[PDB]
Amino acid sequence: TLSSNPLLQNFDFPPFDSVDAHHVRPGIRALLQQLEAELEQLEKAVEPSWPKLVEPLEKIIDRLSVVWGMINHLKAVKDTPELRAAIEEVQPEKVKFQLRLGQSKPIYNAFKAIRESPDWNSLSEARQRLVEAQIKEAVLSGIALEDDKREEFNKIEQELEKLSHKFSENVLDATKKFEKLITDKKEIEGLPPSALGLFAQAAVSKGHETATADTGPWLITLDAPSYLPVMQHAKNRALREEVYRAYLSRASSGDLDNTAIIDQILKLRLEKAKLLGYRNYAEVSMATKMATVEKADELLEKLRSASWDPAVQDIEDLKSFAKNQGAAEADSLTHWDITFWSERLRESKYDINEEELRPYFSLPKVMDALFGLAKTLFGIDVVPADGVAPVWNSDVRFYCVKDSSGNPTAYFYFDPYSRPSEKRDGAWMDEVFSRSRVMAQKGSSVRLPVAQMVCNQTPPVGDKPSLMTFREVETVFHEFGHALQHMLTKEDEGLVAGIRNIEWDAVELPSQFMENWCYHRDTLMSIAKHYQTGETLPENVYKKLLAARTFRAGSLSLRQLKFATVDLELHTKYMPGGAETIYEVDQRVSIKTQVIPPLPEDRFLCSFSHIFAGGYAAGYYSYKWAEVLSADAFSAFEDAGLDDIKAVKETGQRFRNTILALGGGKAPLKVFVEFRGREPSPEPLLRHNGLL
Ligand SMILES: [Cl-]
Ligand SMILES: [Zn+2]
Repeated sequence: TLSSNPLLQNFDFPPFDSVDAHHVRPGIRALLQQLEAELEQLEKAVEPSWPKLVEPLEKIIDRLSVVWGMINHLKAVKDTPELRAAIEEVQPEKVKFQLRLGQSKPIYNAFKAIRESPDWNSLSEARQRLVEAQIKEAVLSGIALEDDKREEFNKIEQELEKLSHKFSENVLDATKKFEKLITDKKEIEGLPPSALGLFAQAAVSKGHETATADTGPWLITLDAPSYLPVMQHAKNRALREEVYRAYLSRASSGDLDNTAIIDQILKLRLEKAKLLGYRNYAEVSMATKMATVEKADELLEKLRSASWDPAVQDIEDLKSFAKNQGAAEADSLTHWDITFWSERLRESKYDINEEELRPYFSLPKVMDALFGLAKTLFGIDVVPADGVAPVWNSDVRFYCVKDSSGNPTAYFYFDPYSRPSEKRDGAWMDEVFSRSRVMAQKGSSVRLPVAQMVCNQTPPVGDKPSLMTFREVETVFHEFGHALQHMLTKEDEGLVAGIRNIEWDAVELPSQFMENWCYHRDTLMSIAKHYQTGETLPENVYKKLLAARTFRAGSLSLRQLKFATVDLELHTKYMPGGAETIYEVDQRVSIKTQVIPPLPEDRFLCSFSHIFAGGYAAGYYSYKWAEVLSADAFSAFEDAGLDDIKAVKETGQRFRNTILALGGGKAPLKVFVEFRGREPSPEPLLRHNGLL
């Protein structure tokens, strides 16, 4: 009877129209039995050959991926509580099997044998990348350690996970300990209607039955949706100072302090690095990155240098502006004022009325322009293919991406319109199938890749089309660039195709790339035509759009560089338990990266959850790294001449055949240099943001 389950079928496109929640529990449990059985069959027959290792392994990997991705996609677009319940129940079993599969010593040893064979030197670059990936994944999880040190390793990992939770609880507890009840209406000046509703119902929840946004008893807290409005809008400088000092000192001292827990984490990370043979934990992280410690250190310093003079200007802009507005805070601005005064200056000079911007951005026009841009640049025709694949909502479109010669390269689904009953908000790209030699049906040489695009516009009603914000357009462009790398991959080795096996810090290249075209004049002014007037976007809106992009770039850059730099400092060159302390790192890096010096009491590290509780340890640089790559990749088109459409096609064709084509079967610095002609520069990024 499992025979009838859609998830267990051999399908050509996933059965999105026909899977219900009651199939999930039986089908995922059944699939996991099949795959567990097929893994054991694999392990009994392993040889260091493609047909006896990598091809069997891909088949397991791929089927779990495709099916799990199907049902998990249905949860984001066709959500029911029965479906959530079913997925949250089988998810642990799934992940236990994933763990099992990677821990396979027969498979590890077989890959190791591939690596050590003479045959290695005949293997293709992509196959070598694949093998090295499997080895490196296994090794860095400890599999290569001998049993005593594997136990030490596992004990280190376990204590680290404990410490990371204790870190996170200390921040969360220190965040929620602050409660400030305002009763005087004068003290609550400036705060928006939303914030006042929040703080009033925050007061109601703590007993103040009558509390109202208007009337008062407003309870202010240090959590994000309370903290942000206070720093941006509370005219009350005392309340701004209050909430600032509290926030920058969560977990700074007391029974709730993280300062020793940090040092513990950093010590155990060093023990982990040394068992794996690396000097420091940054070296371990960088073992799977495009960057290196030295190159990341180099880049971040380059950015910090160029960003600094802009950042001091940004402060003088505020002191100037607040003098104009007559505040006694001017000439005396410090931390709790900056967020506020920035917003005030925003509102004055750089502000764009998004209701008189929406009429110009109509969804069907936007998507046409996007697909036409993709034809111009990359040589592909996006063509309606509605009815080839089954669908979960009548509005979901299905497109074939055809190459220059008329053959399909890839297919994608598009789900445009918001359904807040059943559908997650926002926009995303997701993967349906990867491109694969192995997973091709008989007669075909490759299975073609398949992708999801999703967004969340209000559907068209009457005269009015689905209008978009500029930011929504920007996000659809970004997400289409992930989709394009997934779909226009030419790599047939399927564990390494698409975006698979692209080093984290390089993954956001094609996507951050595609956003640049939204600020490109001629592209934007082709899109931006008023749905009723016909008229292009007014030229003063365009100029303001651009002005807004660059606004506090130097201050912004420096803030990100604080985090990126302290993260590498702490994991590179700090000795835990040694001469210098955590706070001397905190202050020493803050001098280099923060124009107004920290107050004492400011302990930003004790709240820096990203690197102590989350997964960005020795990885926070990654944000700015990918930003550098994408800006620079765009400057190839700037150099070629953005108005010479032959030059844009030539440069785009080469992008198509590098960044988008090669997947993870070539190291990213090699792929980037193959496109760009040289190694990456921060100049373009700095120039586009106005810092050089
Ligand atoms: Cl992103
Ligand atoms: Zn992205």
